[PDB]
Amino acid sequence: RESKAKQSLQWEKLVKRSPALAEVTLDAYERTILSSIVTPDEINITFQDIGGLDPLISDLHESVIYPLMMPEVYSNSPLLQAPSGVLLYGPPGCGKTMLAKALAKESGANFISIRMSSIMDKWYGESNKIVDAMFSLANKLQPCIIFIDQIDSFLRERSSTDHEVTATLKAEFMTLWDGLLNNGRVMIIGATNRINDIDDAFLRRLPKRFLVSLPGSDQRYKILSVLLKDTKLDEDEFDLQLIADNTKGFSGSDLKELCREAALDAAKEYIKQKRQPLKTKDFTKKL
Amino acid sequence: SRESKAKQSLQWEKLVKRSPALAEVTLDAYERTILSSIVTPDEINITFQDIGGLDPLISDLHESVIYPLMMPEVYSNSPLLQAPSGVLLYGPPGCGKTMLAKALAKESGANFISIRMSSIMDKWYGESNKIVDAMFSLANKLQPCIIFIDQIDSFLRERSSTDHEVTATLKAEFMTLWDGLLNNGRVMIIGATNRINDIDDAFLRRLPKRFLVSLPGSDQRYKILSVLLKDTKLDEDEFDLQLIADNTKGFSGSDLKELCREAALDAAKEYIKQKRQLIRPLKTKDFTKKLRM
Amino acid sequence: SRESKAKQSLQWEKLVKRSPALAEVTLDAYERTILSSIVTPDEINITFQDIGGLDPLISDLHESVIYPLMMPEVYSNSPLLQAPSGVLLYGPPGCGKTMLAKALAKESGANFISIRMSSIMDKWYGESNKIVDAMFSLANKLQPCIIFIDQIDSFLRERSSTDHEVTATLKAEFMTLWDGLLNNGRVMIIGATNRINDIDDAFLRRLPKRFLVSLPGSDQRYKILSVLLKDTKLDEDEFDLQLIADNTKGFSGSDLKELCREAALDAAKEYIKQKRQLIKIRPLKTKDFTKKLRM
Amino acid sequence: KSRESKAKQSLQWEKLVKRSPALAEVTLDAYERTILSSIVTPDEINITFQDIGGLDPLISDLHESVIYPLMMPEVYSNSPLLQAPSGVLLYGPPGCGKTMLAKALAKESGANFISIRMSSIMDKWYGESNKIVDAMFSLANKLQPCIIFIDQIDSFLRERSSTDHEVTATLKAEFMTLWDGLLNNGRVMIIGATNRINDIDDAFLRRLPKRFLVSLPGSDQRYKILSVLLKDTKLDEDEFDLQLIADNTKGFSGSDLKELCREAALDAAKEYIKQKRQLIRPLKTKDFTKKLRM
Amino acid sequence: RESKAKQSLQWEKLVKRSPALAEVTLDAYERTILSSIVTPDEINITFQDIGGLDPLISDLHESVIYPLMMPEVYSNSPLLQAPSGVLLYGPPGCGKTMLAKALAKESGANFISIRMSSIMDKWYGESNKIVDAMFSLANKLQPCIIFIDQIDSFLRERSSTDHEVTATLKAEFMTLWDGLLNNGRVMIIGATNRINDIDDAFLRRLPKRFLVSLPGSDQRYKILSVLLKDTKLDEDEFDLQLIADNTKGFSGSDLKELCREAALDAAKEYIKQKRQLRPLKTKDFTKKLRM
Amino acid sequence: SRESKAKQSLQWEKLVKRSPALAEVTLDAYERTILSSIVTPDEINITFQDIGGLDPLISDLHESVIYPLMMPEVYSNSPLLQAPSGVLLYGPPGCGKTMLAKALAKESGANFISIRMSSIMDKWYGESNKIVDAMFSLANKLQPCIIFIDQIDSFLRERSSTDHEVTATLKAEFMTLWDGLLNNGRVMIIGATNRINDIDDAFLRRLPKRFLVSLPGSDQRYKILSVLLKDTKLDEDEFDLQLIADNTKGFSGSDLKELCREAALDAAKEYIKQKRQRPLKTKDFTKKLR
Amino acid sequence: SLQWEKLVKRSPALAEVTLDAYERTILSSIVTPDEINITFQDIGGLDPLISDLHESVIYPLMMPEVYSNSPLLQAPSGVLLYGPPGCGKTMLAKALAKESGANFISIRMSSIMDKWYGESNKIVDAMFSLANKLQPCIIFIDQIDSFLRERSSTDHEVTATLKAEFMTLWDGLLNNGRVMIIGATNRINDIDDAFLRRLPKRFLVSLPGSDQRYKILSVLLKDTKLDEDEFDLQLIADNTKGFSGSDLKELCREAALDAAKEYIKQRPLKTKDFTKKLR
Ligand SMILES: [Mg+2]
Ligand SMILES: [Mg+2]
Ligand SMILES: [Mg+2]
Ligand SMILES: [Mg+2]
Ligand SMILES: [Mg+2]
Ligand SMILES: [Mg+2]
Ligand SMILES: [Mg+2]
Repeated sequence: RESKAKQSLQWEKLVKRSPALAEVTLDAYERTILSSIVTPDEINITFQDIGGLDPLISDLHESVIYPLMMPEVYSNSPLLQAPSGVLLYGPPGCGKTMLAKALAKESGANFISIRMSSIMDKWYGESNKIVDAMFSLANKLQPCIIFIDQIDSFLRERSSTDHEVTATLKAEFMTLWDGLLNNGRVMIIGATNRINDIDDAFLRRLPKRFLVSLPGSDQRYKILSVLLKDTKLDEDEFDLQLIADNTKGFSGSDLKELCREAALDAAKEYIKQKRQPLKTKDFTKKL
Repeated sequence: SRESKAKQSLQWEKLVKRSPALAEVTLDAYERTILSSIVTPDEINITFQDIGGLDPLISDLHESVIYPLMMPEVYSNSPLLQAPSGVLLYGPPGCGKTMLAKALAKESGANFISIRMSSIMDKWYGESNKIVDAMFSLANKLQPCIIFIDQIDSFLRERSSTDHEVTATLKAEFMTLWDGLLNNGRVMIIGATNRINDIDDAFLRRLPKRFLVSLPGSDQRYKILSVLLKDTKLDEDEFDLQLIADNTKGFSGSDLKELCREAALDAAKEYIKQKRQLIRPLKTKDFTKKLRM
Repeated sequence: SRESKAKQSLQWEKLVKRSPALAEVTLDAYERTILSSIVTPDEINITFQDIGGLDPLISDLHESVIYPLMMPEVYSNSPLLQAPSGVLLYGPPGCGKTMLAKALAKESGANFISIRMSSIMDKWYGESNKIVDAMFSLANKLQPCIIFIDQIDSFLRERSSTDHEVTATLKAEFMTLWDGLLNNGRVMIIGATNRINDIDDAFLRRLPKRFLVSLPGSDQRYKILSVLLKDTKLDEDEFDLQLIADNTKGFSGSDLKELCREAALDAAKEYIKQKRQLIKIRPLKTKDFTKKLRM
Repeated sequence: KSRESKAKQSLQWEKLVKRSPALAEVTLDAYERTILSSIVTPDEINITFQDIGGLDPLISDLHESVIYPLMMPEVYSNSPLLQAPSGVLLYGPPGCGKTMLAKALAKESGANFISIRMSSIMDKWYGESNKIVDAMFSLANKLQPCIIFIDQIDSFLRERSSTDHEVTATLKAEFMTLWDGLLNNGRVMIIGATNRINDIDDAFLRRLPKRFLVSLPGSDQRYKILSVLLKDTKLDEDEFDLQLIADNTKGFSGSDLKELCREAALDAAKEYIKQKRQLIRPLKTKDFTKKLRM
Repeated sequence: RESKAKQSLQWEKLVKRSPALAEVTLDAYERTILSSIVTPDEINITFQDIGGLDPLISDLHESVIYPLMMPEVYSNSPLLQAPSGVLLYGPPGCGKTMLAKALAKESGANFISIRMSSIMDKWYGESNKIVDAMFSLANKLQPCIIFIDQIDSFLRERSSTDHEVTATLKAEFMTLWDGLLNNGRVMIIGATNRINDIDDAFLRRLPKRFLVSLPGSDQRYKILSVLLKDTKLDEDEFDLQLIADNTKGFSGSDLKELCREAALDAAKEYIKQKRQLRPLKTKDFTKKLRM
Repeated sequence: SRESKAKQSLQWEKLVKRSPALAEVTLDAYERTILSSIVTPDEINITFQDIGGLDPLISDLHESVIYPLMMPEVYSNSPLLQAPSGVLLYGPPGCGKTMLAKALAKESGANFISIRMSSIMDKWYGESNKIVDAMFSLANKLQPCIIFIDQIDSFLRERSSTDHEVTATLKAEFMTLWDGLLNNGRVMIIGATNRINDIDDAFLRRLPKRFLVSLPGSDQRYKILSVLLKDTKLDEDEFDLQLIADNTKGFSGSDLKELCREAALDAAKEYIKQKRQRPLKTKDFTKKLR
Repeated sequence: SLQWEKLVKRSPALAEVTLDAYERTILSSIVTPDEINITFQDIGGLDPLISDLHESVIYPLMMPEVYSNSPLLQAPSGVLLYGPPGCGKTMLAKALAKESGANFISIRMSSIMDKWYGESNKIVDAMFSLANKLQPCIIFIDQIDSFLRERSSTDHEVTATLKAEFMTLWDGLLNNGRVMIIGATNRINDIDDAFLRRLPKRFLVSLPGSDQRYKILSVLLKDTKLDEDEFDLQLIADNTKGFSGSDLKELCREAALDAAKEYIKQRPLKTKDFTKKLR
């Protein structure tokens, strides 16, 4: 019911986006899996809301963005195609999933960001049908990004102690990942917080690795700059550099709460007027 | 079962009565079974002023957590003033972390999902991930939703090689729905634990707001004993709450409740033996008799 | 299984026989599996009169555990006069913790779920958590209920990262259903253990009423010997229970029962020999008892 | 389970039904069926109570305190303290005859015998070993006069510790609960043999009240053991001096004398077997003495 | 794949050796035990390759091998049975595993040369099942010898500090070795240097014990003569008795390297020519000898 | 760790590159994790020509270790011409045992499994014994293999009743696979130690070929100083290496290496200071010599 | 996280290094210059020792471009700072950490020790691996006589195995590039001969001389309440014969405490204040 309504709405948006999908024909499993296709309308974060990752944004535009959306520009050599696998890994909360958000927002390709419940199925045999529907829809709807959120759980360190169904699913993912690279505008992307849990064969299956590490001092400065945008601050009583060097060892999400929570205290009296500027002291008193 | 589905229907009726805007919306089957974990304020008999010794923590849990989530109209002047994505009520066992959850469920006005690990785990293949997806989808549908997972350390434990495939899959699915693509609305994932160090680093990241509900001090023990001894016969002269609070060194709130229960039982055994064969002003001697100093 | 289903049906029939109000209440499958651990008073042959030495402990257990649980009308004048959320019977082995549990299952009118951990733990994923959830739900349905876990130190052991996923989530689910958001009405979890220090701190705080069933004293040993030697001829002038009471230093209650077992066996060494040749009990004197322990 | 295991279970159930006709209506679940492969029928054991020498006071005490109270409850049903013990521990130095007594108990006590081993109890699956122990106790209750035997019981019922595996600690607690908790077993006795009594946990030692110390043999006990081992053998009428060997084998266990008898008889048969290999004799004391150090 | 192939190959070899084994079936754990079966083809050492221990070889035949392998000859008297255990103890290098190789090859017994890696498993209760299947397979291959080299670590003295899996493993080994269920012609052979490290119950489970001690002068001469088989030696300069006398305290390993080091230089002028593209001597051997 | 698996993959690639016939051999998981400890050539920057003062020892090591193992076709004419089951390089520290091990790794051509103790160690029950078993099985598969144990006195320590259960089981498993029933191929276990007496007696007899890398003499110290001062511009007339060698009484090769490091530092200190703003002589060596 | 962030900040090339869990627990003990508040100028009376430590420790290690004329000019495998206790070894290590530019892993015996079997071996292996991944690294052991004790047959198997694998990784096959060991102890004879060989550069931080005591005092009470004319520091240094650096700190603290007695109640420091606190 609601899944069918979401599928129809997503298909209407894709028809409005890509005119080449008017003649595109779909079976039951593919129609089922467009509910995982996300569009840049619901995503509210573009590439400009990420701070401290500007060189990584530059390598992103060089590797994942431009070759996928401008293959004619990157066609001087046959090996200039977009990579089959991109791994946006790093310590948790450093902005990898926001990088995926910005990819969906800015890159013209679709973002088929499935969720593991959608692929996973209780009836034996049907789960492989969901995987091949994923790959076939990704090939047929040509400009797209297969985003596999949390690459660690699926394609984990394989062993005989795991389920037979999950081993067959991993084998099929490897199988259609082999044919994934020869297709032009198709691509699989994973983003995770730990790398040791990734399967070594599947690690080889992602021949492009990104380093979303903990922010540095300059990266902390940029993160605090873009996190406090479109908010009312103060000029002389407030400074960001001392704050950035004070919050050493903090991921951007830890600064997100630090930006958020400390801004309540400076606005508690401001809220108290409706409940019934940011000094440099409010963020620092939260440390 | 039939009784289960009756409980799901009754919870849906209470949710519709609470928010009339929740009508004319549909739920999946998995969302429907997830709805059986909804706890409504009539189920909880614990009030915020039934918690003693945590008044600064009660105030902080109001201003930094409940008010930004409940009324975004006044916090919409700055989009950075929103509610946290997660709240952790950690501390030693005995303090009022779960009672904080009880009062927060009763009188925040937010839809409360008291999920348990039994309702999340399913023996069948891939159902648990669909259950967690349904939980987050229902939290999105009931827009001011709070999802409480008591004893959060077991659910969001550190990922390891010994972890079951379904468990690691469940944890990754929880992370994916918790933050990132297809972001939730006014959805809060509140956890309580007595072992904070057992929580995974990514899951610890997803709980940025952390409330340390530590062991009570002497004044905190006095406040806890005062709120526990409410609605009982006190002594205007012989009772000395300050002496009991001083002598109850290293006593958690549950330890003081048992001391209050044991003292009041001995303070009424003259009455109880009289009624059973068919109260009394409580004293410091009754409390200190069961107290070992 | 057929035998398990028959046991569940018989136990449910006994429960509705004991409490006629539990007829409209229905149960799911997991609660039906939990029902096979219900202990009816007819399954227990041990009364509180069969426990000696622990008479102050028995009286304290009654007035602080059983009467608040079974008579809320008497104790409803104060909100503090309630049964404990948990009771722990800890002490050295053989002193009578399981004896107290049997007398509690027989004497007190509360329905007794003497759950064993084999029925709790399941090899399938998430079944054990559902089993514990059903255990607590059935204890809620049979409103005055006692959930008994003998040797509770293994179930409620100290949590660690070396714990299995199933047992960690099982312990957490037990904590949540014990003292979490929803409140159990008149459910009371009672544990008998020998290693109290093995129990987790949160599980220990969920067992606030702790009973130390320690090793018997000389007067306690005399009381236990008098209880054990009931329905026995004994003697009148030669026998001296007091002398055995002093000589049994460090003897637990089970040590005295075994001591009484072989003492009565040697008293019957002449009578059984006549009876075995076929296919009156000789009066028991403390010469038979003293010859057993080498003091 | 394995096909050979299922065949053994079916054969054991047929043997138990034939021995006790009242067990036909008794039904078992899967776990009790796996326990059924540990049943030791008297035909499996070829060792008699008269094949044990030097333990006649211990054998008599074992009979009148273990076997007759369990196997003859109508004789002892006159006093509540005349019952069989809930468990029996056969302890002592190795080789003195603990397993000999257990084999005699398996053959000619009359109780159904479950010589369970720890490999049949432990399972790599979660909650399976506890169900195995529960089924072991349930099956022992169904075969009402039953003896559950655990050889080398010190490893099974070891002293509990925080370093114990959760499966092992849970297993020990379940064994304790079924051994003596609520819903007491009718006529189930847990007989155990060990040579490390101090390794047994205090609660488990509590559940084994009838302890039999099968100690090292004395001179007369060594004489009796040597006479039993040298039975249906030629020996001698004038040369052999069994008392000299009994005195000279100071500190010898029953197993040490069996090997000494084995080595002495081999030397006595060295000439005869040499003839037989290509295609006995009266044993003398010099055959035992030449292998003996004094 | 390789492990299962080894199990299959050992099973075909055992069926070829004994045709009665074709109709029997094995559990999965017994099949895992099958990979440790040692056939006489693998062993390249016989009883004639061991010198100095001719009385020990004769005793190991008469009291151990023949009662196990010829029960018809020994069945008239019930005391003439094979030992439940055999311990080959002594200082290292004297020929314990030499005798074990000769037992694996010359004696007609199936040989389970089990090691510790194939017994201990990390999963709960597998190791006990591995031991149970080892004894079950030894019973199915009825005249079996289970050889545990360096048995002092396996059957170590039990302590309260022992691991729970290790303690239950040792108890299961004791039960299947000498418990209620008698083992039919199953024999446990252990070689060790530290006999006192073995538990007393395990030591009593090994009744027949052979002390493979340091060689005497005559024993050293015999070992040197066996080691120098298929070697030119000499005719006039060679004096084996002087070498045997001057190798005081030398074990069989110490002579084997002495024979090796004396042969390296003896053929060295032949090797030096061969690398680009002789009879031995007493002085040659005396060069490495320290009198 | 992904780096560890990549290191095993690189070691395997270099192994099949060195030996083309090493292609159809399949490895278990434990053999694959032992494969990370392979020390291929050109991972070692030290040859036999870089070791001074050990020419008789190097020649004896060659003729008794390398050629009987690497070239069995020459030695097949006599059964006593086999390689030793083990080799022990013992002596006081700093005399060049690990130098000889590095030269064995680089120059012999044998596959070199220089396992450390942490590779063998495992917290899980039974895995360490499986690690040793797979190490020996892999050395059998890489048929002319040399397993090197640096600081062998701790791995093969004297067995005792106070030894840990896992370590005692490990040492017994190592002893069984070293010399028990199933004979190894062209597998040699070379070990270096400072305390030979700390090695167990059976582990010592499993190392029959013992090489004593003792403290250098006068001529040995002269050769060590000459090979240490190679590609270094010494003084043409003021230098006297024999005087330095005689003055370095009781000096190991590492002790001479530090003295050479000390003497070359303050010699070029003027050059280095001028760099940030040399004819090395005997007086610089005797400045740090007493 | 803090230490890894500082190591990334000091050199961006360290971000590309992939690490393991044991390497992360080693990263739990890498000491960064922000925690150190004491410089090389704080050490007095050891100017030739400081210059020798510079020219033979830090310049050969941190700037091998100007030390690449010969391979003989490389940094030593280890340095042992040994002498009378309380003489300046700890500040020598701390100032080397501050003014070296090298990552100063200061790890103790307690942090190496692990509960499970063989995990300490992997801790030591990942310590040396982490020092190898970030090449200009210094591993600091404090009181190395406790850790690198002389090997004995009575040693526990865990600690003997740890010491032997430390010797293997320190100077063994696959030699460590740019990995440096700083040793501080007061009992040089308690260290094993092989470990002592692994620290071939030795510094005698002995009891200060008269001029050394004068320099230590002059650095110690710099910018203090020192007298304009009535302070005979030479006489004080002569009186404190055979006084450790830690004794001079106690001497200066004791004299300043009595000199600030009027200030506590509310440049008066003189020779007699120092004289009354010495014999
Ligand atoms: Mg994410
Ligand atoms: Mg009990
Ligand atoms: Mg709680
Ligand atoms: Mg026995
Ligand atoms: Mg070395
Ligand atoms: Mg051997
Ligand atoms: Mg220091």
